[PDB]
Amino acid sequence: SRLIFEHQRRLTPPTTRKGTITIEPPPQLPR
Amino acid sequence: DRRSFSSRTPVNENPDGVQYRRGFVTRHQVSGWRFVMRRIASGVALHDTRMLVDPLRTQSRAVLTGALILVTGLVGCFIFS
Repeated sequence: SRLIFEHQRRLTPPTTRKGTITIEPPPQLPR
Repeated sequence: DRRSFSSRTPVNENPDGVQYRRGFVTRHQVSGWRFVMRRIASGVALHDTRMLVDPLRTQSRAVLTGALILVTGLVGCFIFS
């Protein structure tokens, strides 16, 4: 009946750099 | 103090990171060009380029001042009539 299947290596899915980007604050209006 | 924001510039790593083709000389570039050509032109007449005192530009601005005072007196006596 049912043919057989093997256990390969799963294709590496595209990565996801889970970085934590840090924005720099703005200026303060000298006046 | 006033918390200034020093000019910064990172990368792009995407599609809109190489599309601009805009040629426009900024003030800094024209200043830099003036300075470079006045440090070369003072390296083949003075034979030292420490650039502490430049007399060549002094000469040229002197003749320019002559020209400007010329035109000033010209019109200031053109108003005389």
